Amino acid sequence: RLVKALEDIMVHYDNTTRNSLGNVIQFIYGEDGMDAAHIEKQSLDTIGGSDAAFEKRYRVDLLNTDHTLDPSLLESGSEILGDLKLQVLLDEEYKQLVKDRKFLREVFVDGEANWPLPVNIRRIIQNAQQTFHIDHTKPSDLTIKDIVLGVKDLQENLLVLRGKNEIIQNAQRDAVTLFCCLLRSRLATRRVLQEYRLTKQAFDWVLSNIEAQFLRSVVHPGEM
Amino acid sequence: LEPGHAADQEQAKLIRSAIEHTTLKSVTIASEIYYDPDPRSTVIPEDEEIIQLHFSQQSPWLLRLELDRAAMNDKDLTMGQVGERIKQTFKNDLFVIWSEDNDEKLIIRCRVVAEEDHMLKKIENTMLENITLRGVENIERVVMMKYDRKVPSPTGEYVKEPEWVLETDGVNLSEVMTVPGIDPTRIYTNSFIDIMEVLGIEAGRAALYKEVYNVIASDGSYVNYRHMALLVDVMTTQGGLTSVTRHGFNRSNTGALM
Amino acid sequence: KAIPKDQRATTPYMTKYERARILGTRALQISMNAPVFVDLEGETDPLRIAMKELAEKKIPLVIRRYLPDGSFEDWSVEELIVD
Amino acid sequence: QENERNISRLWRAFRTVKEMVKDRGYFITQEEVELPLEDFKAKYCDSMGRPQRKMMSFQANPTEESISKFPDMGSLWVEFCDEPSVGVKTMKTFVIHIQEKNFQTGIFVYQNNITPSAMKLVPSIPPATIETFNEAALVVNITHHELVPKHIRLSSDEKRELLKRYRLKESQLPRIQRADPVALYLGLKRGEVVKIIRKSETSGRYASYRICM
Repeated sequence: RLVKALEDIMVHYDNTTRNSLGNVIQFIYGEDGMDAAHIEKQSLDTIGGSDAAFEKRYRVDLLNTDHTLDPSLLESGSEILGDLKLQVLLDEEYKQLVKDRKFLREVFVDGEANWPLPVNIRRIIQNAQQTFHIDHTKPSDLTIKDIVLGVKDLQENLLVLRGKNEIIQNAQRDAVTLFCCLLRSRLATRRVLQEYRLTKQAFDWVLSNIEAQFLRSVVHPGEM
Repeated sequence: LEPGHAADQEQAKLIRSAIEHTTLKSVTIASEIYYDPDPRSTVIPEDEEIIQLHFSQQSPWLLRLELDRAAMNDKDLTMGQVGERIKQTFKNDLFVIWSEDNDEKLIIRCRVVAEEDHMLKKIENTMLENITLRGVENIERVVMMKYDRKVPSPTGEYVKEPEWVLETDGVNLSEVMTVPGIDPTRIYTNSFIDIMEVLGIEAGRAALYKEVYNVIASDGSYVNYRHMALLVDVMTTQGGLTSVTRHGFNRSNTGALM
Repeated sequence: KAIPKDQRATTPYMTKYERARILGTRALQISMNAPVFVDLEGETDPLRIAMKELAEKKIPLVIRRYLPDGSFEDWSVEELIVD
Repeated sequence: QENERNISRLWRAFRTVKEMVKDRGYFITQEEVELPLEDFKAKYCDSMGRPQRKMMSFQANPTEESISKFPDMGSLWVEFCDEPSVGVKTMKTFVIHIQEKNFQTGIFVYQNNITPSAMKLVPSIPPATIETFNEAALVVNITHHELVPKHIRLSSDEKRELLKRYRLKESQLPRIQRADPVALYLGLKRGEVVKIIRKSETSGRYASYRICM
């Protein structure tokens, strides 16, 4: 019975999910356009934890020393201290994360943190680390602008839908909401500098992969 | 329960009593019909000690019946309500006196204003089952259980945290949804048909997903979300639930050869 | 019908069904002695020749992708991206 | 005691209606929806201890931007009746009172039932519209429940747009029923499209559309 009921639903070439008559069943497949086989359980790192821990993990302030960043993480950290053009960004970033932590606790009301998502990011971190032989105990060529812009830019490329009007540009807004939340938590600058210590060269490789993999996870129109 | 009144057994007990359906025939031991002719004096010894006791027209057939304490003291009750319940039930044509809650034989007796002993007999039937002491319909055996509930802490991390939760046999969603003291938002039912009627289709869909996911996951399996959501969406795109049967989908207009 | 080339909105990648059907027909054609737009460096299996052309973007076909309403965009395999 | 109950109940049912209309777009001051119980009877119940529904009734107008969205939107009269059953003559007044003052639409709470006489009285005066609400239904605002997601009515302009972005005929949309409770709580009419926005465990936020068949 199940097969004869959902026998003709098919993912169409606009990511709707319509049956033989053409009625929309869902407006993107599975509400994110992702292919089931490309999903993996990963952990949203902003949902959980005490806020103190959340503060400790993501907060970065240059001008003041409550959560300051030790320069020896990166080359230009010395002359960074107390900047202000950038000390703006960090908040704007850290603002975003706070919104996410707020948002996710609305989505997952029981603070559940491990959820199946497309591209596995940890694994993309490693492959970068090992491919480039990440010399810890050694500062990094990355500059706060490249990180924060890098993440913020990348999101514009994760295209599930690529129409050009207003309606479509908001579906696309949504399809990648939760995924971006993940991607932001993983790639916050504190992590990138302190924890992964990626070089300039490593980063864009991490970025350019996440784009390549993500785009491969989209469901293929024509799929029954 | 109400959001503040989480894990206060007492407050829970009051609600459980507030909705659990209680008919008379669940508290009473047995009903007797006499012919004690004088309205005032009663051949039964005790009834006199209460006849004047509240006398300080009516038929000669005493109808008297007897309740357990522990029954009447489980979902505990006061005959003061119970009487007025009867009083409010028919009329004030059926005079009623009842024993005191202190009294060691929980006693209610009544009288009336061809032969009635059949109509008298009729009366107790009604009294037996047609009379609800309290509760709502269809709601029996309101178990009261404890549940942990991960909630955030004031430090902002999640902590398990318990609460009382009245499970229930039988369903009457709309009625129970208003009974004060409960949290009328987060109330559930495994009969998603009723959710669809009371909260409309979109909730009916989300409840439906909930029920399928229980069936699947109950035995430990795990199906990716999109497969279940896709099904649950097919069942609710006409508004209202469509069964996966000859009647449901095979009655759409999807081409005869299909 | 015929969405204009500047308004094509569907994905710029090759769905795996497009890739499978392309290599089918292309191989089928080759197996009918259709001319071959690549140097068969020793290859003799029509499917393997087809996988070679496709890797050189030398298959002269084009994919007509029907939208659910009835209209369609046209992509030429030479311009679609393969994974 | 019993009166107290039917105060609190009638208290809440009131609050719902004020929310329901506020959601429907009209202007309701925020903190007037939250009018506590005591000031309620201290405003609406007689001193003797009874509720004067017949003056609880009230009127409200489209917020200034709803006109910017639905300009044809007009004012609306909310009314409670007191006789537990409602006969024609009571409704006879309503259908004209709505007509005379000529609001866009009028909502008729009641308490126990409506005599099928006045039941036919309703579909009487277009372009007005008459909605009845057994106040039992209103004691709980169902849209606050968790499983109910935010529904949002769509200006016939947006509708005309969405059908074009997806290339849809109206019949190809997911449906809703005008009898559906949430449809009632906003008073849709056939051919209106609500946009449903729910939380989605796979993409955070997701937006769906049902047309009110």
